[PDB]
Amino acid sequence: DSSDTFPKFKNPNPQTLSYTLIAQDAEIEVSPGVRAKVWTYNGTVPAPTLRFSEGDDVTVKFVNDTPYAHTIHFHGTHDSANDGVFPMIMPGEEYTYHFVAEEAGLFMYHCHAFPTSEHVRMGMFGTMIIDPAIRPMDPAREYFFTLSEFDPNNALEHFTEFYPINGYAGQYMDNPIRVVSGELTRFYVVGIGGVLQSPFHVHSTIMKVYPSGILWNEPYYAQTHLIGNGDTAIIEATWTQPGMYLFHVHGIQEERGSMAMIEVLEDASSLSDVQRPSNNKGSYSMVEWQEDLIRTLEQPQLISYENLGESAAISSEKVSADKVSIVKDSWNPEITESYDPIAIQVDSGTTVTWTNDDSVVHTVTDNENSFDSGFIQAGNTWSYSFDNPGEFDYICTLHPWMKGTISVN
Amino acid sequence: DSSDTFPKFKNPNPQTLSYTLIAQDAEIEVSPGVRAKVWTYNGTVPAPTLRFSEGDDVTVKFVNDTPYAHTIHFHGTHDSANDGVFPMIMPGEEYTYHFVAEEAGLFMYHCHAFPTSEHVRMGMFGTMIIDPAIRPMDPAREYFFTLSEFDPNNALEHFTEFYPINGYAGQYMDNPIRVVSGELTRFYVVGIGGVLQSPFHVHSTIMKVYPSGILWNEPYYAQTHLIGNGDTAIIEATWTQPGMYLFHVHGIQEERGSMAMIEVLEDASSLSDVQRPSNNKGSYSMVEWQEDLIRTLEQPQLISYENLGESAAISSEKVSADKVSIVKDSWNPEITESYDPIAIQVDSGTTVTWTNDDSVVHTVTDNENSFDSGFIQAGNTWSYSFDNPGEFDYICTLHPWMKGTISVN
Amino acid sequence: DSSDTFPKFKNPNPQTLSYTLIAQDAEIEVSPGVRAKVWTYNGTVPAPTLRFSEGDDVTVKFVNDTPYAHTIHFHGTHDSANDGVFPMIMPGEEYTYHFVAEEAGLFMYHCHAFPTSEHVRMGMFGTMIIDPAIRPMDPAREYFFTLSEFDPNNALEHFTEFYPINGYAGQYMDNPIRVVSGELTRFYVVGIGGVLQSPFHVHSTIMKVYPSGILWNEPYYAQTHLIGNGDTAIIEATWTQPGMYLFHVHGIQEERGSMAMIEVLEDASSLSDVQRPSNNKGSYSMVEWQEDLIRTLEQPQLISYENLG
Ligand SMILES: [Cu+2]
Ligand SMILES: [Cu+2]
Ligand SMILES: [Cu+2]
Ligand SMILES: [Cu+2]
Ligand SMILES: [Cu+2]
Ligand SMILES: [Cu+2]
Ligand SMILES: [Cu+2]
Ligand SMILES: [Cu+2]
Ligand SMILES: [Cu+2]
Ligand SMILES: [Cu+2]
Ligand SMILES: [Cu+2]
Ligand SMILES: [Cu+2]
Ligand SMILES: [Cu+2]
Ligand SMILES: [Cu+2]
Repeated sequence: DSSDTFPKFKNPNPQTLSYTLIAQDAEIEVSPGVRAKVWTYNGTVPAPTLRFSEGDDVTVKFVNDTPYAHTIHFHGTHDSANDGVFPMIMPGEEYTYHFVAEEAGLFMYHCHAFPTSEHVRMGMFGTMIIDPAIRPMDPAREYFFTLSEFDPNNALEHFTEFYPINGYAGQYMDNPIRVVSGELTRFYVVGIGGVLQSPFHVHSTIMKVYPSGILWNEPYYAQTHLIGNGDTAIIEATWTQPGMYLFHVHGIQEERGSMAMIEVLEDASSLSDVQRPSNNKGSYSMVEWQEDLIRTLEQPQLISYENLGESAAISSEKVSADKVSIVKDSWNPEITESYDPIAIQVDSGTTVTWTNDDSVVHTVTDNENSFDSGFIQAGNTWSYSFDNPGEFDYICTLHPWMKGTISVN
Repeated sequence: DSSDTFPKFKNPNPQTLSYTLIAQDAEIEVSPGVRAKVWTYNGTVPAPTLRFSEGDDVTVKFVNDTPYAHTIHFHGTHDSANDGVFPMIMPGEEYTYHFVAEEAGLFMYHCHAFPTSEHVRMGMFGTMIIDPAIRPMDPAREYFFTLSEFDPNNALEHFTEFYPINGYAGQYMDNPIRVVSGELTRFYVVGIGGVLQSPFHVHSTIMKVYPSGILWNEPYYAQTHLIGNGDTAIIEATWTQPGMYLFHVHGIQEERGSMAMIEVLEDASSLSDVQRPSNNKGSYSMVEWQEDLIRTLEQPQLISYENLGESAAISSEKVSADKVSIVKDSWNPEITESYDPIAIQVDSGTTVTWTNDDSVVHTVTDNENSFDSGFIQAGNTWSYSFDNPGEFDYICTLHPWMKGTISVN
Repeated sequence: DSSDTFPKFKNPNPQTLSYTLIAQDAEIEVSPGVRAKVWTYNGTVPAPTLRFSEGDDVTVKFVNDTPYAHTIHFHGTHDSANDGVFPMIMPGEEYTYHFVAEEAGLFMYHCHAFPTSEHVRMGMFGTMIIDPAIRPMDPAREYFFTLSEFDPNNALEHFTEFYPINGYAGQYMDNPIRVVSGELTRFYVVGIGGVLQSPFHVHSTIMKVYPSGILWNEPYYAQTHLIGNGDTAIIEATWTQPGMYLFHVHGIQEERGSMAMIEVLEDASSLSDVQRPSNNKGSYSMVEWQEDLIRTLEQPQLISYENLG
């Protein structure tokens, strides 16, 4: 078989679960003395760890409380309506994701609005642990770790100032990850950068690794395991000699917040009040301790907005033209007119042509919703013949500040 | 029946080995016409390949003959006292690492002083081959290769001028790696860069690869195998047609030193005097040939130091204050005022607070051992109440040139 | 022999096949409204996908129609005269690469003249599919994809302007990759950049992956599969619910043209005239549709030289 694989299995006792995740802007500490603006689910980076069992029925209420468009994209098997691309969730709006957990493993979830690197770099990612139904994982002390890239001064910097483990740079140096001599330990590790890959390395012991976080796989033994961005790994290890050790991504990341200290204790006694019974029956979850510490260190200051979705009326003078530019840098809200001419007039029967002069995809979408371009790729055009008189107000469904009008005579 | 693996096995005839490694500064040639300053073990980059068997008793006497702090961190299973993080080895001091080789495989050793990227970029890395005790690997001609990043003008540059195989860029273009038609060949490959990963590719044949250099694993077949930084791979291949071939990291690395010629010979006769009987019984090691050539090409000019004792901080003035800054960039020894103020005066009962205003971890540590901060992360603070009059000389255990004094009356 | 491996197997019915590839300089569209100079085999980037069966006697006639020296280096087993490092093929010249296909699997070919990274960056790379002799891969709809790095202003820029799938950035956004609900789909994916690696990710389903494109291996299951430069992967997936999904390299690549739409259809009938019977007996190749679209979008204009010596 394996004896170490967990084949896909029909859960005889599925449960029905629900979560509420809110897209929220905040100011958090990301390093000692470094406060930065972030885009979150529920106020921390990373977002909450979701944990349930293979076969469970899961519903996530998603609320957008920001002036950007956002989604939730979950890794793993589901259908198009629940894949987090279609539709974009607009400021002030809500969406319900729903799925039966089709397979066990370690997955992630993150925003899929455009440009996606910007939304992930600002903080919109989290961990999703799906426990196997055929049998529980071996009894272990369990921790989770996101590996990310963060720069407080330029979100999209190729090389970021920080490569935090769980959002706050260096947190596990002052607050070591505690393990118990001779006790199996399991790390749920999520790679979620955009540029460099992550060689995940732990000192002084050999890792057992499920590749891609998929429990159907035979695991393998590693001193270092390369986790690609958008991949995960379930890792088990045992330390047998009390003392201090390290784990870290192996590379320049380890000087920039991707390093953690491991404290090997002689027994589990000092942990009995901090650990929690795991959804893997017989295991000991430290995830609650971790998320408590993430919130303590980050000290989030939530930002609340009034009149989300409301915007002034276009009052620009109408131009007789059949060609419209989608303006360069429109993915920045600071560009106050995103189409040019923002208001056009044409005769009945006229084909109007939009050119995307930005470097990011945009759309042209009637909100009375009589026409819709879909994605218009950077540099490409989209055309439509207007055969019905009236005024049509249109938007970009990716960037809610983006609007225009066309008057057909 | 998984007869392609080498199970962990209690060696019935362990040997006792003792090695001596000395941290030594040097200038070496790293490419034709390019001399550069390096930090070494025993005068070459890479450091000497250590090779022994699973279960052997291994002692490594380490001597620091430089004005920096250094360690040796070994990959593989050992305890905290032998993990090469605690303690730092100060200038002119020595430490005896000792461990029983707990598992077979291909490992690595390198300095773990801080920032580690700088010590590895400067050249403090080597290879450690631990041969299986259950049975020898298949008889083969054996070579080792480190894949590193080196820039002679800015050690920490993201994209380095060179990506040498075994330290000296392009050495195997003029000195081909010789293999024998029909004879199994085994490459011990170590990935030890810090920024980019290494897709290791050999021409004209398909490799058998033990992932992560762990012989407990079933191997797999690859045309290219991605080696993460801090990871290794044991690779086996057989060329059957005499003539000239190539191997290299597949990427921009290949034009910057990461390319090697392979000469497939009709028979082994011309290698009989350079090869050596391998610690894998029945195999033929070419490692000695490689390390002779590394030294011949690098032409190391070593720098010895005899007086590396600590001595006290040098200051012209003393300030009556109870706050001290750990100054930005003090991890560079050119910055001469590492603590500000260097020398302070306080009354007994005063609590002194240090703030790490650098981007690197630092410590504040008495030369005796009255007080010690441990790691102080960038932007964090550490305080100590001095209740008894006296004179105190403190340093950073990570960066020995950082020195200050405290006068308590 | 695991039911999912394809061991080496002497083809009982080998064929002798031949291709002609011409090094040609060209101007192509690499993105909407972006024309760039490229170095190609046969006028497009990527070069033609070569496909044959394990055990076949393969001959590739390489003709150099540029003022620069070029080669073709194939991944896989062959001898030194057929390895594309020596000799250089000079302008005007022809060189016949010849080999028996020794291993099934997914390989690549590309120029190996100095500096190789520059030649690959300029476009001189393609895909080589070698179908297994022991038995066909499972019946599936088949597509190929190269993952590359392209900058029209500085061929050796570290971070390139584009990271296209099959050469033209974003083409599968306007022309989705069509799959059929419940039908096995197989992706032949080639990693051929030079700086960053490629975490290949498909929305809404779990990948069955043959590491390194080598069919001797037992496959494994992945949500994302890291493909190193110079490596390949054979990937199988099934989508059961109709609608639109995505796949892409997971990273900054996906903002720069590494992005494709997957349209899951309930019936195949609109694909009947587009698909071709595969060299994997029982499968349906969409490779020809892909290469028609590449040429349609790139609109190549050759740079024809007179001297060549
Ligand atoms: Cu978002
Ligand atoms: Cu280590
Ligand atoms: Cu993702
Ligand atoms: Cu380390
Ligand atoms: Cu838009
Ligand atoms: Cu050092
Ligand atoms: Cu090759
Ligand atoms: Cu290491
Ligand atoms: Cu090559
Ligand atoms: Cu220091
Ligand atoms: Cu070429
Ligand atoms: Cu996804
Ligand atoms: Cu290649
Ligand atoms: Cu996606």
